[PDB]
Parts: sequence; structure tokens; C-alpha cells
Amino acid sequence: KVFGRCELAAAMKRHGLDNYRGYSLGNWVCAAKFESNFNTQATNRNTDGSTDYGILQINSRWWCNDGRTPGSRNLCNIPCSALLSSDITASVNCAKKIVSDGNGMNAWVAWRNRCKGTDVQAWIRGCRL
Repeated sequence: KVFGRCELAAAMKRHGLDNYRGYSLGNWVCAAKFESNFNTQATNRNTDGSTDYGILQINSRWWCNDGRTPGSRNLCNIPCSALLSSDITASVNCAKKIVSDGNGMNAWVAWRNRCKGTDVQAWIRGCRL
């Protein structure tokens, strides 16, 4: 599913990301924009042989099982394919663990490089939230 911007803002807010670990909703929407272009089906292989999955490009070395990432963990206890669903619940639950791990949203390198320090409330402009 390709979310609209305000559609995704509303879903992320419903699931508790606004101000989660102190990160306002626009940070999360900005991260999804540059990680996946709002596409839940996005996947991208990494040089280390892991893959990133879904709206927040959650990676198979630590967080989910894809069966092809040797000596990986599954700290979110899900199959990576769960992260591709139109229902973002599993991606949100796993993102909450990731952002709690010690480096905050710096775990998403698109957030660090394209969202951090910018006017992230622009991403929720106009939305009825």
C-alpha cells in the first residue's frame, strides 16, 4: 500500500508514535517518506546481505526474520514479511523497540541525513489530526 502523507500521519498517531521516545509525529512521517516513499511493500538489500522492509525500512540483521540473513537476531519476534502489510501495526511495534535501543532515531540513517534538524512539522501540515 502507498499511503498518503496525512493518511500515514493519522495511522502513526493512532498507534502511539507521536512523541514516542520524544520524537514528534513529523519526524516519523519524514522518516517514512525518505525510507520508503510511504510504500509498505518497499524492500532493499544491503551489502551486509541483510534486507530492509516496509514503511520504515526495518532491517533483518537485528529486528525481523527473513531466513536469509545469517547469524541475525529477530528482536521484534516477527517475520520480515509482516512489515510489508497494509496494516502498519507490526512496523510501529518494531520501530518502538528500535528507537528505544540507545541511538534514538539515528538508527534510521535517512532520518539522520534528511530529517534531523529540519522543519519536520512541515510533514504534517494540513492534516486533520
